[PDB]
Order: sequence, then C-alpha cells, then structure tokens
Amino acid sequence: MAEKVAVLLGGTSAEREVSLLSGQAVLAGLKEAGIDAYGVDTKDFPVTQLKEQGFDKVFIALHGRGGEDGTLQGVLEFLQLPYTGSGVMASALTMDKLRTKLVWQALGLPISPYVALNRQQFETLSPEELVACVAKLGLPLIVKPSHVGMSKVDHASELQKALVEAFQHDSDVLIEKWLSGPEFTVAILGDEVLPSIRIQPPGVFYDYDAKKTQYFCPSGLSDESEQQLAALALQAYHALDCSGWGRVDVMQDRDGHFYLLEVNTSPGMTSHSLVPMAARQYGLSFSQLVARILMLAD
Amino acid sequence: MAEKVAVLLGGTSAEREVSLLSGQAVLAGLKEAGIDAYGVDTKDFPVTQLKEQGFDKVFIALHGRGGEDGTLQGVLEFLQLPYTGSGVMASALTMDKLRTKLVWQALGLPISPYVALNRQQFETLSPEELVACVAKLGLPLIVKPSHSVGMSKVDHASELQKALVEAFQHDSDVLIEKWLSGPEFTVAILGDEVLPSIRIQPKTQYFCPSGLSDESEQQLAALALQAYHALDCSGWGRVDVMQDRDGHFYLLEVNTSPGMTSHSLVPMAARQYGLSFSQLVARILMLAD
Ligand SMILES: Nc1ncnc2c1ncn2[C@@H]1O[C@H](COP(=O)(O)OP(=O)(O)O)[C@@H](O)[C@H]1O
Ligand code: NA
Ligand code: NA
Repeated sequence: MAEKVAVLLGGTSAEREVSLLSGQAVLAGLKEAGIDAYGVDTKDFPVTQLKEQGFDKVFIALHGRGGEDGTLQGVLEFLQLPYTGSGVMASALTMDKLRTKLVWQALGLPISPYVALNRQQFETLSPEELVACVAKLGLPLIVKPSHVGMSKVDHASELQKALVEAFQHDSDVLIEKWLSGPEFTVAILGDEVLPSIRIQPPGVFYDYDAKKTQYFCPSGLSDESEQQLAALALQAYHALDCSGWGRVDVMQDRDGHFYLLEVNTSPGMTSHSLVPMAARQYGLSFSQLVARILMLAD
Repeated sequence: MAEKVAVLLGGTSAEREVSLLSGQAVLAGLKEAGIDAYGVDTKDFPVTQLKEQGFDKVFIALHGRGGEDGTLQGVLEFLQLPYTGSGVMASALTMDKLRTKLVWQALGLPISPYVALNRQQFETLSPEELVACVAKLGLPLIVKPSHSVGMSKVDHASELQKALVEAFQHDSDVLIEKWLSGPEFTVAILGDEVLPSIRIQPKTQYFCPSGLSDESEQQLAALALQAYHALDCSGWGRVDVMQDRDGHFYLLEVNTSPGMTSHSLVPMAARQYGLSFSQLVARILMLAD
C-alpha cells in the first residue's frame, strides 16, 4: 500500500518562519510527484502523535532546535517511523562544533587551528595567560560558543571581552585562527555531491542575519579545486555519520586550501535556499529533489 | 505540592530483566529518601504519555536499545521533562565506538591502537590485503562492530576473515583493536564526583578497592573524568578502562545508563564511597533539572 507522508514544518525554533516556507515548498514538490503528503505544523501538533495519526513516513523540514539536533529524530526512532536526513547521533553531533572538529581532526581532515576552553579553565586563568594560550594561533581570531555570541578579535587586548561574551551562552568555547575566505557550501544527496556554491556575506560572518547575501553557482573554482572540494565534503559528511542528505560548509584560507566548518543536517528548502539552488545547477527540479530525499529514507 | 517522579524500567530491550531489577531497586531507594516515585514499565506504558500522566521528573533505569542510546532522551527533551543521566548527543555518541575513539584520540587521550574498516573496503579487499592492513597491530586482536554480539578474539591471521564476515553482519563499520593484557577497571561518576574504581577480573570477580596505589587511583580518576567530559556526558555514568602489561591506562567506553541492581558496579562503588544506595539515587535525581 501507498505511504502517507508527514512534512514536518514550522515548529517553535527561532527559524520557524523559514521552516514554514521550506515545508510549504517541500509539500508542493511532493504532491507534484504524486506523493500522498500532508503538512504538519509541529507548533500545533505533537510529533509524538504521528503514528497514531496514520503516518508511515516523515519528511523533516524543520530547522534549528527540535528539528536538526537529534531530539525529533529520537522521537521518530521511538515511534519506528522512517524519516529523511540523518539519524540521532549525527543530527546531534553536528550541533556541537567542538566534537565535530575533534572527529574531523582525528581523521586527519582539515580544520582551522584552534584552542578549546571550558568554563573551569576560564575561571582559573588570568587574561595574559589566556592570551598566551592562543598566541600560537596568530591574529586575528574568531571566538565562538561550542553550540549568536561570536566575535572577531583583532588585537590580544580584545580577547577577554570576547571570551566573556561567549561564556554567556555556553560552557565550552572555541578560539579559532581567522580564515580569509571565501566561503563555500556543498550539498549532498544520498551519495551524490552536488555543485558547490560560493557564498559572500554582507559582513564578517555568514550568520543568522546573513541567512544582501550573494550566492554564486557555479562557484568560480577551477575544475581541480571543485573535485578536491567534493571529495573532502563527502568525507566530512561520512565522518559524522550523516545520511540521506545535508550541506557541508567549508572555507578557504589565503593559501587556497579548504577547511571544514560544519555540516547541516536539515537544510533550508525555500525557493531561494542553497540546496535547491545546487540541485537546479545539477539538473534536478525541486520536485525531483524532494522525491529523491524521500526515497532515501529507510 | 511534591514532584511526581517516574522510574522508567523494564522495557523491550535484551536487558529487560536486568532493568526490572535496577528499576525496582531505584524505586525503593527514592521512596526511602522521601521522593514521590512510581515505577513505570515502559513495555506497557508509552513514554510519550509521561507528561499527560502528570509526571514532573524522570529517573531512567532502562538499559540498552531505547534506554541509553539517545532515542528516549529525545522523547523526554520533546516533552521537556527533566531526566537523569546524559543528554541526546552523549547518550547516542557513547554507542558509537568509532566516534567515541576518534573524539578521545583528538584530545590526546589514550586508546588502544586500532584500525577502522567500512563495508566498501571490505568488499574491495582480499583476505591477504586485510591481514596486511592490520599487521601493525600484532596479535592477538579484537574484532567488533562499531555500534558482545558479533565480537571475536582473533589469535592467528588466518582467523581474521571469519571474524570480519561475522562483524559485518551487524554493522557497516568494524573495528580491529590490539588486544590488551589487562586488568580491567571501571570508574563510576556522579555529577562531578569520581567514585572509587573497581577492578574487574574475567565466577566473575570484582575488587573494590581496586588494589591500585593512591597515585594510580588519582591518575585514573582524572583520566576517567576527562573521558566522560570529552563525550559531553552529565548526571552520572561509568567509564571503562584497561591496562596494558606496562600499567598504562586505556579508555574503552562510557556507559550512560548503568546497572542499578543490588549487585551492580555503580552501587558497589557508591557503597565504598560511603553512600547508601538510597543516597546514590537521590543524588542522581538531584542532578536532573
Ligand atoms: N575560523 C573562521 N574564520 C573565518 N570565518 C569563520 C570561521 N569560523 C566561522 N566563520 C564564519 O562564521 C560563520 C558562522 O560560524 P559557524 O562555525 O559556521 O557556526 P554557526 O552556524 O553556529 O554560526 C561561517 O559561516 C563563516 O562565515
Ligand atoms: Na544537526
Ligand atoms: Na549511551
């Protein structure tokens, strides 16, 4: 028998409005492919009831907290419903920038040189010893919470204020060597790597506000560089145990080498979002994209 | 007025019978400490209804699949009920022996030399090149799925193939590790306190105190705490460690919902630390908020 598919959308995260748009687009793409899909605004409907309500399969179009962080995936594993995108471990692990980095680093994959600091070290160390802890990174530096509170630090004297700000939001903090850019993103669909996209933010960070931002696809990279980036992205994604689909974010340094930033396990699916753009460049319609993502669940 | 606490127990995993015992003990320990606790056999009661039923707080005494692997923790996070033990990420990460190892290794923490192999490499490689892939590990070897089902001790290179075939029945990632001559220890952690280690001898024998010197116990306690924080654990858990012939410690794994029967490891360590079983479980619950 045919499957009843729930498209989970909206929710209660900061990204609710983007997720309503993603879910609305996904819903229309699936129906255009003949899939018996229904929109479910998880703000109003508890995801714990999906099986009771008769669903066989779930397409996840939520973003942020409660969507791409393992929680929802856990609920779905408890109900034993197949769902799109990565599983519990990978969905959660990809929210943790420290542990993401550690896994990549143990596998010899390139990440920006950095220093991790917990609250305990922050409380037992003088600024001066903090400066010495990060001296080997040079300048300038990025300071961020391991899971908002981000700063660019240009001079050693600015470090303290940045740490204080970052520890407001988290008990683990990362201090990274600044990378010149540019920034890229690489979408992955099943085992296929899609064409990369170069991203130019209006300011210093490709942050929430930036997500005036410019996107280029094709990225402008040479063919050799694209092949390198594709292979690297795939490794980065398999390293964190991702599956189904996702987006890998990457940055160049001044030397032209790539460095891994993060993997996003529930990407934006609006008409103007990154994955649909890359899919289009790859030769897929939006409807084909979403039907393919669904087919890769289970 | 008082918080209503659910002790989740039993369930449907292979470890159901051990979990009924753990839950029964926890339930009695919490009541003895003055907590309004109720036993909830998750085989018969769906965990998705805990809030509807009026519970405010959950003590998790399930083991194995659906208890200590992130899925239950996800349900509880969705319901927004405070619960005992580690969160989603840590509960799930600790079931992945490859990624556990990789995180520990990137932090410079000690683990046994090993090789990881996926299905693709297994399918592309002959028995002879497999042997050569692991030659640097010496003999004997432990072969295990990355996620003791499907585990073997391999004593001779010619036995490697059969062990890999068995292991790939259960997983697409397999670990081949250098065998360690022992002894084995386990270190219970409660909030930020490290409890006394227990030496485990493979009719199974447990020694607490472990027999280690004071300086070695301090080293082990610090190492265990780092291993636990490395994987983002909280609330409580058990870290398993082994020695090599020279006395160096190596991290094996972290367990995010340990056994709580009368004869289980964590209670034995708590007792040696000076806590009654009732105090132990009250402390664990207090760590949930
Ligand atoms: N080491 C770095 N050097 C330069 N820019 C960085 C660095 N790390 C992150 N960025 C910029 O900050 C943005 C956001 O940080 P990121 O680590 O991707 O996490 P989050 O998604 O939580 O903000 C990136 O997309 C990129 O523009
Ligand atoms: Na994620
Ligand atoms: Na676990």
